[PDB]
Amino acid sequence: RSIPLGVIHNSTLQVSDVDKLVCRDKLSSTNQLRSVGLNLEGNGVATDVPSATKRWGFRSGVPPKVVNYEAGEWAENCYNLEIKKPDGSECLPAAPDGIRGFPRCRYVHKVSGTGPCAGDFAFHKEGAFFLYDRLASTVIYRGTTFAEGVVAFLILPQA
Amino acid sequence: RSIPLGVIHNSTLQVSDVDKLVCRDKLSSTNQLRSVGLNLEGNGVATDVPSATKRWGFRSGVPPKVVNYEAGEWAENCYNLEIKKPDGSECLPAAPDGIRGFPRCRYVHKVSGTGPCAGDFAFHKEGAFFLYDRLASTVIYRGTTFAEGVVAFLILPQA
Amino acid sequence: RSIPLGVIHNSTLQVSDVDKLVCRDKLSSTNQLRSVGLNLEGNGVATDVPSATKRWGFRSGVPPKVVNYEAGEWAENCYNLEIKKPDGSECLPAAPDGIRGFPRCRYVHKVSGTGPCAGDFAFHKEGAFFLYDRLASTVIYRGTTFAEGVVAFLILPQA
Amino acid sequence: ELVMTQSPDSLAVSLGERATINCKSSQSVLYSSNNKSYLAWYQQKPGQPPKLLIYWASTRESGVPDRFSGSGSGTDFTLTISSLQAEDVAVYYCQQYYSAPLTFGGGTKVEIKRTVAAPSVFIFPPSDEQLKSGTASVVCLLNNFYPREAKKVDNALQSGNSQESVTEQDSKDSTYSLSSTLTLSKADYEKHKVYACEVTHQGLRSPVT
Amino acid sequence: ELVMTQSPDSLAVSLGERATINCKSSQSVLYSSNNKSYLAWYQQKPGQPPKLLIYWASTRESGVPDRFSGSGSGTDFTLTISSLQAEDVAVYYCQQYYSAPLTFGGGTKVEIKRTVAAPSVFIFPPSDEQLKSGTASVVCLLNNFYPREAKKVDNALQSGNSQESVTEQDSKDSTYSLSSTLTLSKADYEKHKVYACEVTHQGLRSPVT
Amino acid sequence: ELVMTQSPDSLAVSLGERATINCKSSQSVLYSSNNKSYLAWYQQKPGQPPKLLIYWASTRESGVPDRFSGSGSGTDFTLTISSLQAEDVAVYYCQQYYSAPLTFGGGTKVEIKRTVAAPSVFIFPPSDEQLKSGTASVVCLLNNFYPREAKKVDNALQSGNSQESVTEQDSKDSTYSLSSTLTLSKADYEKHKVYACEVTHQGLRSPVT
Amino acid sequence: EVQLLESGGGLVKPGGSLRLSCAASGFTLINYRMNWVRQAPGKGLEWVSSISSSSSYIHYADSVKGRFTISRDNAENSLYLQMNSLRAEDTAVYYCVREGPRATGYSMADVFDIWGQGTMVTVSSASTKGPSVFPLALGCLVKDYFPEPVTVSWNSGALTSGVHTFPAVLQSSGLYSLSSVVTICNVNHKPSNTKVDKK
Amino acid sequence: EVQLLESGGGLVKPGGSLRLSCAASGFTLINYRMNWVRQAPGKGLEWVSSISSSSSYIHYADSVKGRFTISRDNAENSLYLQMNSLRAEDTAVYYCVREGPRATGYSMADVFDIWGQGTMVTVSSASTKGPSVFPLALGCLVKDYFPEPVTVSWNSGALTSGVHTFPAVLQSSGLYSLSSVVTICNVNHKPSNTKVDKK
Amino acid sequence: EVQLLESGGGLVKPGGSLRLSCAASGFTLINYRMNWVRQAPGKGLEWVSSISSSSSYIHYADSVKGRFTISRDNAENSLYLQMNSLRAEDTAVYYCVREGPRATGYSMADVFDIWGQGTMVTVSSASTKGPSVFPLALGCLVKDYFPEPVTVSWNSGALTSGVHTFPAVLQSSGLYSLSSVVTICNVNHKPSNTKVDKK
Amino acid sequence: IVNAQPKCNPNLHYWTTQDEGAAIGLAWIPYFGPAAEGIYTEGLMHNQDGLICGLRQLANETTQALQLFLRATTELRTFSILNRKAIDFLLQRWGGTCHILGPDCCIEPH
Amino acid sequence: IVNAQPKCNPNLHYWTTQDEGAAIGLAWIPYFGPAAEGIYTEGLMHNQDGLICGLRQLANETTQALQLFLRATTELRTFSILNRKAIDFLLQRWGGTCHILGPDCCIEPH
Amino acid sequence: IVNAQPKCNPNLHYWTTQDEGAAIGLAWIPYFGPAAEGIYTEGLMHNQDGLICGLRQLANETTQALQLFLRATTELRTFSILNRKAIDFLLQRWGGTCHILGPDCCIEPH
Repeated sequence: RSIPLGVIHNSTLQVSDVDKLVCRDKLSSTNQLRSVGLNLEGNGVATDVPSATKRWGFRSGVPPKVVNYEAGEWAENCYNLEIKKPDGSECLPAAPDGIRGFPRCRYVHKVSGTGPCAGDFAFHKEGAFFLYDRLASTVIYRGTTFAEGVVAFLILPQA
Repeated sequence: RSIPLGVIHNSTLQVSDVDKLVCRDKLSSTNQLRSVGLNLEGNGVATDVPSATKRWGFRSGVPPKVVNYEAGEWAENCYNLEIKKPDGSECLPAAPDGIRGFPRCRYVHKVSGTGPCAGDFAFHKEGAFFLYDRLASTVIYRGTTFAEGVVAFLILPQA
Repeated sequence: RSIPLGVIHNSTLQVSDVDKLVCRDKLSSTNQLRSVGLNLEGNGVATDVPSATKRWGFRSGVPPKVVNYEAGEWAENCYNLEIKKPDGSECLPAAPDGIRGFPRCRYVHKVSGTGPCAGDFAFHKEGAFFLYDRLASTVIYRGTTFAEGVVAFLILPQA
Repeated sequence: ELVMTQSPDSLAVSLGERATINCKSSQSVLYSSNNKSYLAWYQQKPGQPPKLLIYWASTRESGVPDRFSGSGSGTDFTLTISSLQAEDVAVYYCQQYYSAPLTFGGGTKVEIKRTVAAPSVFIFPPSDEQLKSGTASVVCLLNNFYPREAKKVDNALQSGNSQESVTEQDSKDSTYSLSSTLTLSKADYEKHKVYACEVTHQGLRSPVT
Repeated sequence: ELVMTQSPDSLAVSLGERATINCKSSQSVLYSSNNKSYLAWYQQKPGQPPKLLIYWASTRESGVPDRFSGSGSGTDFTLTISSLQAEDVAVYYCQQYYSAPLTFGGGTKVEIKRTVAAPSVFIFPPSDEQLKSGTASVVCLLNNFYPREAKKVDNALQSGNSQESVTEQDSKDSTYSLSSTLTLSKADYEKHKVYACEVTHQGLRSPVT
Repeated sequence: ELVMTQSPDSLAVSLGERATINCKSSQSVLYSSNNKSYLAWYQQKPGQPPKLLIYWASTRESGVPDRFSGSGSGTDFTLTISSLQAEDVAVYYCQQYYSAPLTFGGGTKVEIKRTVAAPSVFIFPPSDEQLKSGTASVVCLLNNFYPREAKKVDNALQSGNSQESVTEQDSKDSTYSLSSTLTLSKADYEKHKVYACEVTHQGLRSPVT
Repeated sequence: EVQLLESGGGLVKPGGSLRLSCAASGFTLINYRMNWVRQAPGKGLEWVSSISSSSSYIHYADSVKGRFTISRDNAENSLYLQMNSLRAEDTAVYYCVREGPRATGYSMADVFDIWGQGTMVTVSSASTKGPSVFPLALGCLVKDYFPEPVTVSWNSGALTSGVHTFPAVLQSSGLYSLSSVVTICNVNHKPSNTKVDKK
Repeated sequence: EVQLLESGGGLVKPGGSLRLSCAASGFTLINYRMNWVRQAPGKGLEWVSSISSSSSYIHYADSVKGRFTISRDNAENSLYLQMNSLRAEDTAVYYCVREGPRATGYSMADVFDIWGQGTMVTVSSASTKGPSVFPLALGCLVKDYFPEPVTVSWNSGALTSGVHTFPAVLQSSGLYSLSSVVTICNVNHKPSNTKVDKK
Repeated sequence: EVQLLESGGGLVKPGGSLRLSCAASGFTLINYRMNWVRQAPGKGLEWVSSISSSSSYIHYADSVKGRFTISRDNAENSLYLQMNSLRAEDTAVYYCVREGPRATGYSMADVFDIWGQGTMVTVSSASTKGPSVFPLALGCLVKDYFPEPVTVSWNSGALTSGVHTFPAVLQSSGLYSLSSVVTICNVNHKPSNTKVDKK
Repeated sequence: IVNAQPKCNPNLHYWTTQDEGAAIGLAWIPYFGPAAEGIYTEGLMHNQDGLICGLRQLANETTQALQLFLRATTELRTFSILNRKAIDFLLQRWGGTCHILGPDCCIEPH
Repeated sequence: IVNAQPKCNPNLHYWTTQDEGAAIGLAWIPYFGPAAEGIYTEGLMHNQDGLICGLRQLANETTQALQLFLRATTELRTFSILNRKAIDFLLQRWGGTCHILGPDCCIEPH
Repeated sequence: IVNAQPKCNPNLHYWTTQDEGAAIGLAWIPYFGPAAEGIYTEGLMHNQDGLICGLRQLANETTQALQLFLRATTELRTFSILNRKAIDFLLQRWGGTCHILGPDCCIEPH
């Protein structure tokens, strides 16, 4: 289907159906629309490094893609990868202009190592996103701290 | 004028006038809007290489421009240029990040050669576009297969 | 607050309030919306070079940002900086692809020199913009002529 | 209702020389938006359906030889055949598809001019089988002659009791053939012993009988 | 109103062996969207509030030891304890939180099977203080015995004038204790000099008195 | 309707010394949005139109010399001239352009204080031409004197039959000039042979005649 | 590869009815607008009817309106025309015709780029009559037959050179007559299912 | 760290009223939906009431509807239940309970992950009565006391091993009786504020 | 470069009418709001009228309302004021004035940055009268003339130093008188088109 | 619209990105799922009532206006055309003070 | 929406860009004002009526559709989603010929 | 709006991209047509009723809000402002349940 859009009334949350339109839903300004990025650790995912690395993997034939998210959650655990292959060459791409590290991290797990980079880019096995500064990417960037999460789109109440 | 927008009812096609608005025209979702890229070969244009190269030419003082098109046609004949000048230097720019080759080609005419690149970029003499992967450019990119066509914008019927 | 939007009726100018909507205001096409870039020299600012350089300064920890403006004013005085530091290295970034020089300048003050570039990028002290070709940036680019001004957004009368 | 008018109705040209056919519409068939004249030309050989030659007045259909070419706009149009040759013998129609109802011209017959050729005349008396039917039909054949133009029982001329049929121009030697059928009841047949066929032609110095 | 049904009501298993408790709901507690069975398991030890064990039928709460595991979906569910041990003696409840009102099962009491143990019997005559109250209550204590099952004034049997109380299974030695209270007015007490307590048990070869 | 009030009405200051002119509005001319005080100052020399000096109370117009400077906000404002010099002799007006109708102050006349100078007195009897008109006008000229302040036929004082005119302060030497015109019918003129002009001034130790 | 095979037609009495069929090969009828065009004996062409792909836009010639009803079957790749209350003036050769791809019922038309083989339709009160084959001694005289057409060949398609088959002529009796000559003739009359071979 | 401290409860006559209190520590009530759950003597659990964070969505058990009114104070991090027109069947232990964070009044519920210490509620026409402590010589016989509960310890929490305190039993007189044994006993009856130490 | 040339004015009887003109040079009237300002003899300044660029927003002083009508011609770069039913109190010098570019009829005004040369308007029942030039022997006495103004020079603009021309004074006869002295005088009275040169 | 091109292919064998059935399991995950050349879905539209030949001409006539629009903008890659067309579509109908009975307003009282 | 995640953090300590009070003096000027890591403002939303746990699940279910949307587009960085959602919101209500009494039209006569 | 700038140029000699007459022949083709510095068209707007001096001030006051908007976004070049303003314009009028008689609704029954 199309991208689900959550609608908030008071403290209740509903999912806007395309076929059924609710006139009670009011949108007076684009400033009511808000895109939120929520971390995976909030779902009870293991934050330890070996469990995390197992959630990531390399692949080729898949271009990298990026979205913008306007607001995010403070992360207890973030990650920063700097890894190569036996020949000493980097297997992770440099963060292109505009992509910075996740703005809020308590503990940042700096990771180094070497291995068989079996792909051009490193994606998320579970389909989640690597959240950066107001940008969620499908790929890990070199040397830039990140937190892994997912994005939701909202239409806030009458403010 | 502004960009013409084609309106489809049943199998009939009309051209939305700005002054005259038709209330019969209905647009319930942005998913009804569709931008299509159609190949020139469908118009009876000669697909042979020498006739094709004659339709292309070099020029300077004209920045390159690109649009997105959502859907395209299977091409019988595509083209891939890799050309230089007598001093061995390339006269065609490398395909910037994000631009890939046309997704569907029966025959791909790989072209190599040398000549007087009289301009920075190579445009289309007839004003058409060089269609790439969901992107129509006004310029030929180095080593990337392309098909030459034109773009149309539509508002599809009630689906 | 949000970005002010000027509304023009006849020759009168009003500022659209968000709380109070005027039904007299009519917008029939996005072509009525116009973003204008106006030069500072029109406000009586000193156009001499030393007074101008004093309005610019270097700083770090602030990413560069750019907006598009659709129309601009002919400038009597523009500026083009090419400056380095004692070690001969450039302290101004090269103009990224797409940014060209201001389209209309009577006098272009070509500036060269050396000094303590105390920051990665050079911003405007008064908060104004460096207007380029249909693009207003918060930073000075190397070797590309520019004029310093500010941007306004309009909804033109019924045309 | 547009009325298309072709001229000439008939045309005879020597092999290798050029032939032109005109077409005139009651109204302009020029489309303002396209600046294209909506008119088409067809070729119809004897016993065959039409074949498309030209569309949009000037554009050759795929496969049509170069010697065919149309021109004109609005009201007056022309079809031109440079170097006629043999395979171009046919009836040529013009058609407008500007507005309904679509209408055709009267058609133009294109024939080849040939060196004069004298008809080889033959006479065939009625057979035994036909005589059993109580009727008698005498036939006279004029074989391979040019041009088409050309025109006695007991030395007495008949009238209204006979009729003739002409073949199409030969696709190779460009010679016509003519059949004349004289039909009378078997009763009148036996009354006369002598039947003479007189043939007059421009391709003959004097009438052959 | 969903009715949850647990089985068995009571269960006694040897230490280290496994114990299973069933749960049956009046209706399916399977949520179509989640494919999650909305059912929970609780543990309640004597004199303590319940403790969450399992949620969503199969998922262990944080801190619950591995030996606890739930399973099932829709209607039938089961709680399983592999290797019972001592600390697992409690009452186990199942609960549905699929639809309101939230309802609990009847609960299942889990006890430990132990080697038979003979009760150490003691008798306590009434004190001086109680005699001042014009009443007399004789008490007989059966200390540390297993199983729970087990069951005379002047060699005359009484009836309806006494009642007993049983402790919970010991958390360490898994032995029950039993208290029998015989209450009669002080008037009837003095009428008799002899009070004999007879105890019959399966853990004894013959009745002890 | 705002009423602007200037003070002093007249002012005389020595060359090189400073002069201040006040302005008071009936209402505040402070614009809340701009924090700009909408008030302007003009200079008007004799026989010339006003010239803009200050706008927004404090901002010098292009070309105005540095010695001119305005200040204040809301109700009270002031124009200040440091080092008066000669070219600054004029009438200075203040104006509000906060709200319509735009209103001006009463104006302040700025003059130069000079060392005292004694008037050079001259007398002019009526001409022949005027006598033909049946009238007689006697004129007495007091040339180049300072200050402006200062004030007989057959030794008899006249009254109401004469009037005087004073020039503006000289742009160079800062000296005033005064003209006194005595007008009487020619009939009364011939009745008297003697006409004496008495001049009294502070710049003289005793009256000159 | 690309072609149109036609069926139906033949003899029919005035007021009678007939149904012409046309089957396409080498393309899909959905892409093109189909037409019917007739040609009277010895006369020019006359447009009869047209039908769009969607079968939404239909048109007839004023002379035919109300009597004919055109139809098509895109799935079966076929075109049909039902003709009713036929009269003499409808006597003609009916061609199944494909119009160019640019044609639409709501806009400008296109050219007839492909034509069918054609089918003879004869409206007459006269009944079918086989031919009488008389020898000519050379050639064969095919006399008193109806309706058209009749095909002639010599020695089952052997002799071709020097052969001249004359056009049929309508006799005073309302029956056709024809002569075929060359410097055994196979006669075939389909309307009567008659096949004759005269030596 | 995380816990719930309960107050209130005790003895009350039929028709009387009582107010149970519950104070949270280690979390914020705003995040979770709170519930009340009761447990009759020797019987299973019965859900009583629930209240959402916003106090918008409230529910009661049909058996309780109209008689009890639940309430909460998020700022004070507290939960309250006011009970009115009490009867015998309401005699039970009332637990303050936290439901999972996934619970919402307009959707599916969640599990009871945290339970309070519980508080005894006794509905009876009988008045409070202190215990009579008789020695057993060993142990102590606590007889004729009401209402529950009564706590027993030996030598002020010294002697523990080998101690067996029997459950209370309701006598024919409507008063409770209990015996405590071991192989000075500190007796405490809160409902009567009675503390006895028998050697 | 930038300036304003004024025309019109002069003598007019009470109730009469006059039309002041003003022509701009060095700028375009479209950019600025134009005003008229008057100055009575020996008195302060009084704002009369204003007119916006579009000629949409117009204003008059209450004392003038209904009697004067301001107008402008942007194409001709000119400003005009038509005055009707003139009276004594309107007797003054009328200045053509440019207001700052920030002024708009629907918002705050701006300053008068450019002023015209000014033009004399005299409302009086008295008719024009040329001057009588009497010699003073030095200087010239210009007596009994009306209306103002009169200009004096010596030897056609030669003698300037030491010259003092006194302001005119209104005599009891309602006619003006003036004296000019220096330590031939060119007299010019425009209102009467009189030019006199007295030696 | 009327096709003025010399030839016109009536058959439109097309490709696009937008899919129908999202439930192919986990194929939506970028790590898994199609490579760059497998993301597409194909289809076939026929020239029904000259629809295709109409589109073909439309694409031709749009080229002029489109090429100029690109000249005006300074951004390299323009994706905002369709959303812009959606906004212009609304503004056209509701720009706007809406008179029910009058034209340039799509409202009906029933 | 119903959270199906094993655990759910009810407390949402969040960060964002959009501010409240623009008047901090000249701090709006890029030369002055916060560095890259100071532009943010923080807040705390509580799990009121399972709101947060609802959002958490919503973010999970949106992932599939979002990931596919990105596959379809060819632009590297997509910022146009929210504006697109705003347009779809309007088109849904006014696409559109509006019948007052009937549904799919938000108008009231009073 | 009221200009508070010390000086104000009333004459606005401007340049822009949007053209009037598209028919210059084949000049629309990028291969032909103007170079980078010829794509513009010029004009002259006069300070009619202080319009220009109004615009000048408006551009000044907009700077603050604009600069902050840019700080919030993370995209390098922002072209979406005007389309965003077009959407906010519609949402303002039709956000929205429209009461004809009441305010915040632009409808008239005639």
